[PDB]
Amino acid sequence: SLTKTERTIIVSMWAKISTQADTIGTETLERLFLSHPQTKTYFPHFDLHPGSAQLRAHGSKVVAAVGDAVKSIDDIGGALSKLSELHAYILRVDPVNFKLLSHCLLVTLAARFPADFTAEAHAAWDKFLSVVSSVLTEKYR
Amino acid sequence: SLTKTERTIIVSMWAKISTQADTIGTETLERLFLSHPQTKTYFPHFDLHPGSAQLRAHGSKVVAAVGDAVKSIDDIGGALSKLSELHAYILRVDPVNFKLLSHCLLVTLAARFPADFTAEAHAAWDKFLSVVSSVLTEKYR
Amino acid sequence: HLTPVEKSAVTALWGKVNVDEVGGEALGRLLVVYPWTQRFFESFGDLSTPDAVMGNPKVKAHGKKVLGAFSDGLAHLDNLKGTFATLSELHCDKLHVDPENFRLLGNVLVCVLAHHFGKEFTPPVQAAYQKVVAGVANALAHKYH
Amino acid sequence: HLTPVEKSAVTALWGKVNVDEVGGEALGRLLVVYPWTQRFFESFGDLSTPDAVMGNPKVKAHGKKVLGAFSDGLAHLDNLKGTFATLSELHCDKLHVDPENFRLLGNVLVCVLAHHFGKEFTPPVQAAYQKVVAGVANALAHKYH
Ligand code: HEM
Ligand code: HEM
Ligand code: HEM
Ligand code: HEM
Repeated sequence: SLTKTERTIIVSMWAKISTQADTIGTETLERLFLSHPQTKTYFPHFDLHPGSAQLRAHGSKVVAAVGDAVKSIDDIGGALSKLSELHAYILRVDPVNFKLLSHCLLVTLAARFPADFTAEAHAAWDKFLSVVSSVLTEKYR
Repeated sequence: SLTKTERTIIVSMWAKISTQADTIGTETLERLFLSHPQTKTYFPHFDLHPGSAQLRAHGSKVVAAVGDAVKSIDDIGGALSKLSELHAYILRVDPVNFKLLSHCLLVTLAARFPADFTAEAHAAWDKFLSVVSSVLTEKYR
Repeated sequence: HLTPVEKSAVTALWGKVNVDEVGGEALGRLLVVYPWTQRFFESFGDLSTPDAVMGNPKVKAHGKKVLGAFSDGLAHLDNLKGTFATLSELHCDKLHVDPENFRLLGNVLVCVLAHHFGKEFTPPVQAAYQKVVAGVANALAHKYH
Repeated sequence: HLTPVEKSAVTALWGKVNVDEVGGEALGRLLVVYPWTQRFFESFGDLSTPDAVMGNPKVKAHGKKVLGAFSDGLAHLDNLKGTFATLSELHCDKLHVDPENFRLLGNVLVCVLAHHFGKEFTPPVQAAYQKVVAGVANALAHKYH
């Protein structure tokens, strides 16, 4: 869970993200796949070249799920249980990969909303994305 | 939390560990500090050279704590409460270091009890030490 | 290593970096985002709040030094280990810093470059800077013993 | 890299390893300790329980091939990247293995050597073997793209 000053920065930054959700998703994944190409091993049949329709479509879903976490921020694990089964049991994504994606979303947010991306906002988002990542990750791995 | 059969393996091996607790703790730490020297950064005022009496003494305390978790194997987080507060709130030990120690303890057990260290016992121990490591680490870090 | 495109790109953007500000901004963020790192700079004073940290004159002056060390590495990509040997011994022998922390500072610096350059800090430019900050972290952890 | 002491110690002990079994023991333990790794070997048959894995002939045969690759690495410690390029491309392009997994097999191999050598697998001997497996892991992840 997060604190008041944190939950409110999350909710408040989300308002800004929502109107550019599609491009934030796409950019987050392009940064990820180009900076840490080994993460592509989890998408063997996807075309993950920059600009691809498939990468773009996936980026929209990822940011939309972050939205689900923000909506049910008081109970993220509850809201993401199906996605959690998908990422833990089904796909067995190694925990390290979530850190790589989270960092790329922070990079994207910092470049997109420089004024709202204070050290304090950066801290609340790093913490929020760590909660999201733990939820999606196979416990104890 | 562990399976019933897994807990059985942990309990049975702990009986063998207990009579050699002191050298198991010491060997575990010598393996750690020699294989992963960077872990020594958390012990600025310790003499951590092989054979050091200070290294031997810390090792006995590590193995004793593992012992407490085994005693309360059905409520690990509860039993290690104070130790958890120490490594998280006060020491702020990065999570990667627990994996390094866990691996060195496994190596120690594999060399000391070869007949009991089957693939099944190896898996039970890897899982038990992952629960112990998670209970001892700052959540989400 | 770094390709002509990557090397030229990171060098060109580095020329536009405010050297009295970026370093302190990166160190400040590290202390705020990863609170535990405050323990290594207790002589710095009040770091009890995000504003305290970001306004701290000491956070900023030390940050300038860290920024300077990064500039040196950027000038010595092919010999980062030789370039960071002394700082590495310093961080291991005197400061006792878990080198896992170097990665965090690198990530935070990457966020600061993105924060300042915005659209210009494209994904391929970030990928180039990720190689540099990983290379510097590696070199700084190299003389640990 | 590896000092004269470390390189001679890993070379000496490796000469005592049963090449028809150690690799199969390490692959088997990987599949049992880290069950998700079974997804990559579905064609191997029954890997449903610890006994099924440790008695599976395909596990033992592929493990002999993995052990063979480590022996090659041990014979070319100064050029692991070139030595593992082809395998690196295979694990990336055809097998899609997250390289984070290579560290797990390396660690299980170290446990198997400890298991077989007992007292002889001293802490300094292990430290030398860790450099080798980290090196092999890094080389095998080098051609990913
Ligand atoms: C903040 C963390 C992340 C979120 C919020 C997230 C969200 C999503 C969503 C929404 C789906 C679509 C599921 C569906 O439509 O049924 C999904 C699928 C997937 N995600 Fe994640 N994910 C995250 C991290 C990761 C990471 C770090 C990796 C691995 C690098 C990953 C690998 C996958 C894969 C392989 C799929 C399935 C794609 C397919 O074959 O259809 N995810 N994810
Ligand atoms: C299974 C994991 C571990 C267990 C069970 C464990 C257990 C213990 C215990 C019982 C103590 C003594 C506390 C006391 O005297 O009250 C201790 C102290 C400490 N531990 Fe751990 N520990 C583990 C992992 C780690 C790791 C991974 C690190 C960092 C590399 C570490 C760093 C410390 C430090 C620095 C101290 C305080 C030492 C001193 O100043 O005396 N521990 N640990
Ligand atoms: C990875 C990039 C890093 C670089 C390039 C860097 C660079 C430097 C340099 C050049 C100095 C100052 C030397 C001088 O004054 O002449 C120094 C000192 C110091 N660094 Fe680092 N450092 C890094 C990471 C870290 C991290 C992450 C920590 C701690 C969490 C840290 C803690 C310290 C401390 C405590 C000092 C001494 C500060 C003082 O009391 O004056 N550094 N570093
Ligand atoms: C880090 C150590 C590793 C080494 C040195 C290694 C070595 C090899 C070698 C020599 C081949 C055999 C090719 C042949 O028979 O000609 C191979 C194939 C293969 N490897 Fe790896 N490997 C490593 C780790 C991994 C990991 C961790 C996984 C999976 C989690 C994996 C999955 C595969 C698969 C699925 C095959 C194809 C097996 C088959 O269907 O025949 N490898 N590996």
